[PDB]
Amino acid sequence: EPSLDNLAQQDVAAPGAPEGVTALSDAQYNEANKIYFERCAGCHGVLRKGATGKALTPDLTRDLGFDYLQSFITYASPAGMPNWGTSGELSAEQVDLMANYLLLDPAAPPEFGMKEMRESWKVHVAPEDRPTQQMNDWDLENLFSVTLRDAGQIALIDGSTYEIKTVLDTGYAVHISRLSASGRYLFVIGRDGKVNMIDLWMKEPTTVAEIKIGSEARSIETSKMEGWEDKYAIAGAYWPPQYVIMDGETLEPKKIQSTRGMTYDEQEYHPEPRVAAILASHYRPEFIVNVKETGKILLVDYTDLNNLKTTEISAERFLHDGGLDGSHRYFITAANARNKLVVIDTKEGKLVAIEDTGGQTPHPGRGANFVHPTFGPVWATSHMGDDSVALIGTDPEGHPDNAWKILDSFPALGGGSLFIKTHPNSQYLYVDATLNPEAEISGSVAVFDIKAMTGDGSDPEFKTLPIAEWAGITEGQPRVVQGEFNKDGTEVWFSVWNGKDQESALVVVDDKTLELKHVIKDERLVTPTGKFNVYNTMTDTY
Amino acid sequence: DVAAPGAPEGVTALSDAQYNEANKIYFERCAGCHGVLRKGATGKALTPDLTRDLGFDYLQSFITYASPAGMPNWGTSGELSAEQVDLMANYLLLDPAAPPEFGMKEMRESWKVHVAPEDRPTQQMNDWDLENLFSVTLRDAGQIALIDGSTYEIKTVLDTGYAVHISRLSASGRYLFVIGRDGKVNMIDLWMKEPTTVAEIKIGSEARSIETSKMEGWEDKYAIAGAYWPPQYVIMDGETLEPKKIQSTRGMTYDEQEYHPEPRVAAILASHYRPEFIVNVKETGKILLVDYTDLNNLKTTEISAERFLHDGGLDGSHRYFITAANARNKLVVIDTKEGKLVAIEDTGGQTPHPGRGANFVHPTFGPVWATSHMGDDSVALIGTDPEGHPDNAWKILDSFPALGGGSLFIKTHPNSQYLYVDATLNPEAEISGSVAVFDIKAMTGDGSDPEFKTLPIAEWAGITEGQPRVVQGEFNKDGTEVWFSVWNGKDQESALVVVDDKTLELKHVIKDERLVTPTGKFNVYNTMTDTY
Ligand code: DHE
Ligand code: DHE
Ligand code: HEM
Ligand code: HEM
Repeated sequence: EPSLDNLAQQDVAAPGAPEGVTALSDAQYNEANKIYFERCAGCHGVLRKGATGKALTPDLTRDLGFDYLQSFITYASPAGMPNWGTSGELSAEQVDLMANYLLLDPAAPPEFGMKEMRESWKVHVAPEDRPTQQMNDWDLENLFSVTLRDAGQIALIDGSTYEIKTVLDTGYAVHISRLSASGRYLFVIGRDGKVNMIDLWMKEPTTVAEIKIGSEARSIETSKMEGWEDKYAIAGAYWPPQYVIMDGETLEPKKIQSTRGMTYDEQEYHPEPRVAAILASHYRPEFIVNVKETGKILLVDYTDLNNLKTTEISAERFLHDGGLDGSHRYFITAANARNKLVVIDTKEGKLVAIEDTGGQTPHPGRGANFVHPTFGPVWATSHMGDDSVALIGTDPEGHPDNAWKILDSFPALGGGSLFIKTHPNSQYLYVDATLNPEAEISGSVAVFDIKAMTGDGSDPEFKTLPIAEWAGITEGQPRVVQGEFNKDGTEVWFSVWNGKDQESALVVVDDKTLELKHVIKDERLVTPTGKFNVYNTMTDTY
Repeated sequence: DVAAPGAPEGVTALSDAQYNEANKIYFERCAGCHGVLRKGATGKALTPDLTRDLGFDYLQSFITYASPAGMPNWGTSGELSAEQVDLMANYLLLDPAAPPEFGMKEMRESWKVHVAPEDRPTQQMNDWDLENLFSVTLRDAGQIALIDGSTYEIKTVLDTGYAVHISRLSASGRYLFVIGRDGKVNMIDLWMKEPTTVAEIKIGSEARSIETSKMEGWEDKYAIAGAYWPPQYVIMDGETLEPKKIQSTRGMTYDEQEYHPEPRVAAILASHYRPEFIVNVKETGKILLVDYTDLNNLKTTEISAERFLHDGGLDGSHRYFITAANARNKLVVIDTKEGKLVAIEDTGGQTPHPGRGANFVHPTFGPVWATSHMGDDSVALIGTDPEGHPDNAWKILDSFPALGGGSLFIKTHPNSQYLYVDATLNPEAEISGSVAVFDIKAMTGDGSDPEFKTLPIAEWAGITEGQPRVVQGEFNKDGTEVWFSVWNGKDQESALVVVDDKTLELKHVIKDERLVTPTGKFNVYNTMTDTY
């Protein structure tokens, strides 16, 4: 569940206390408010309307009373509520503050529309003043854009020499980097809703435009339909619940759409549907937008923004991440809280199937496409809740009997996995275990030989790569996360994510031998997490 | 009951009891003009940031005394006692109460199928001329009267939702749908020996519109209803009224692209070119073309138009939707075949209110669609023929006066040479009780104001008690006779007046003790075919 710390840093005036409630001073309220958005709003919602956790609105809390709230916040619950008090995570004083805060009127966060976006919109280098051709001698397609999380920066690293070409400041922790279809523009989205556009053709690449699109955001994508290269970029926010279509060269906000609506199943109004993953169709000039809480997938046609055509597909609640199959026609996405994979046909714009993975909390990232020796084309995902890896058939025409069925499920290193990865030129399938409590596991990666798979019910064995050990890092609990290949698919990189004041690293593995190749360590390499190779990102190769 | 909000510095707090008391008075009485979220609509915005600056006494006065601009005298009229006034004045200084939602669970609890489809007639069992029947709203009585179009006899009086706003017919002409302003929907089977409500459902708190599927091949398939609150539309099964799909209209205004928490659904029409419903969303200025061929993979086209969309109608060919963005004095034109905005024109008048409008062939201009105005006495014509009259297409070709301001409906029929215009809301009794009639064939469009004949409808009905207001002309199946309602108070005398279209003379006056506050009238044939 998300931490909405940028919303937390918002200062609000303390509301008055109604009948039977004690009032908090502006200082007490604000202290409690920051805690709420940083630690509770992810599960309970910004508006306290509920998401993973129950609703905590005044009408409900005032009936429960101070003592009930105080105890629950203190001791937690087995159902999922954390023991803030007994764990020592929150002081006795803060627990009381939270209990009081919950009895008061919810702080209504501000909206953020066109006026607000335009005020934050800054074009540093006008399109006219930009290069007409690449002015640096870098191999752009083999460049890696790495998130230096806590430092609010990104590093551009050379894919063949491993030289850190440049470290750029964005102002706040970014979540991901995405590339325009031409590979010229790099877009980074900050957790604070800040979008930075970087021109990779300049002698010294730098931000040529920036804009804010909300208070909390995690996703962005570029137009990838042939004929629409560099035309648009779209960003989605957690708060306010909306997505925004922007000009692909200036970041000028063109269209803002609210995601507030009815849940697909119960058809009950939901005031806070967060935008999760956003992908771009290769079959139609459309963006694919996941709306989490309502369980809807939107196919947004960008050929006409005034007479806007959209297809709202009823899927499954708690949609998060996902990716396209090998042919780029089908979108496969995880409804994580419900252990389901939803398959969408982007050519026809319809729901194809919804399958239970048999695992707990699938989290594929964009997933991994490969041709299984016996099953044919499949897409794979690992899970956060357990050690299982599941395969789903993705070839309706060639292997009709295997299409959209979970063909196999087998264990990898352990629970806490976040990313699975492969490349068309590789015969290996890499699976991490980032969130595993055991250091030996979270610092390692499991590797399966695809060519050795038989799908005869037996569990395929895997090799364990001690990534953290190879990096020479033992201080703190380094967590290895996300494999990402170079342009050729001959080398795969992993982040050895350590604390802000600890030593981190990036480990390059030779895909053909599964041996350590190179370790990147540098003082500026603070909390490296997501890494994105320009070529693989712009072409959706995974 | 809602949770009472805390009071800021200077603002007095209200007990949970007090607040809930003031909240109910507001939602029942004031919400309609000021908006359920106090954002304002047909009244000023009463949000905290504005009210607090005004102060207690300022609010307290406006509540008790009122004003000429539209605010009623709640205190002096005795509608609200002294205490209630002070309660409301303080309530307005507090944060707005979150109104109740009404989703699937709520609709299904109100859904009742009285006669299942399999238990209904397989053919017409009564001997009525269904196509010539008129469904008349008996406003304050919460009933509708079904009246014979040729004999003028009340065939039956049915109990429905309170103050039905409109009647709409399924494309086959079999099912009659009515929607009360309370969100209550009644479905009536006209094939039964004695037609009656076969299914009912409630779709919200406040509603005004309903329509049936009219694309060839989709007859009787679906019905759609729109609400003012909550801001949403619902697609229902056309035979059982089962709620199938609910869509919220909350979203960004088309122009400033700011979030609006209360965009009311106004007029809803059905496309004849694609299997879609045409939905006007007032406050955001958007027109939605909702494709009903697949409710799970829902395709919609959201057209940015102009704010304050209200009513409108299709042109003669049924391809173009012309609607009034009333508060901005504009007519928005949509091409339902291509699914896009074609034009936006100012009428030159104040507050266009066409109803579904009037289509006719102007002697010089060719095909046109007309609208009268609530704010002034003008009638404006817009060309509707891009193919045969390209130079006249989507341009206001002429504007001339009728009886006076306060007009609500303009009407004609393909077999008539006359254009009827009412003046329902005119303050002068002589005017509100009459109708202006223009001879289409005598129009030259040379800039001179066409002369009209005045029909003393109320006088013909023999009603002088109260100030009866004549409203909405509606033709019979053949377009040989036109009906008007002589709308008087609930305890006053009302009537329906039938005029012979060819001679412009009184044909018949319908009076009956059961005919209470008659307003909307809808001929079955003309409504199911969109003939206007
Ligand atoms: C919506 C969303 C996407 C899809 C983006 C897209 O389609 O463009 C995404 C992708 C991602 C991807 C994309 C990978 C890819 O290959 O596409 C990465 C690397 C990533 C690293 C992390 N994410 Fe992510 N992430 C969230 C949201 C999301 N993450 C959360 O809400 C969550 C669970 C909690 C939070 O407060 O943000 C969360 C925490 C994390 C981390 O802690 C990670 C491991 C480290 C970090 O930098 O914060 N997220
Ligand atoms: C949204 C809307 C429609 C379009 C329906 C559709 O497309 O299916 C409509 C149509 C209509 C039509 C449709 C006529 C037609 O020929 O299509 C009629 C007769 C009608 C009788 C009235 N309407 Fe109406 N009406 C409103 C709303 C609407 N009216 C209001 O908001 C308003 C201004 C205030 C209110 O309190 O409702 C209002 C007052 C009135 C009246 O006072 C009328 C004259 C009497 C009554 O019965 O309440 N409205
Ligand atoms: C942040 C410090 C935080 C607060 C505050 C909070 C409060 C809270 C209360 C008062 C309850 C009781 C509600 C009821 O009606 O019984 C409750 C319940 C649940 N919570 Fe919570 N909660 C805080 C944080 C979090 C976080 C970070 C999560 C998600 C990982 C979460 C989840 C839940 C869940 C689940 C419940 C449901 C009921 C149960 O039996 O657990 N909360 N929370
Ligand atoms: C419901 C019981 C009710 C209350 C309460 C109320 C209050 C109110 C105030 C305090 C104003 C002043 C606003 C300002 O900014 O100065 C005001 C103004 C208008 N109202 Fe109202 N109002 C209530 C009910 C109604 C109803 C039912 C209507 C619709 C007939 C209505 C309309 C208006 C209008 C119009 C105004 C605008 C200012 C003017 O001079 O009229 N109100 N109201």
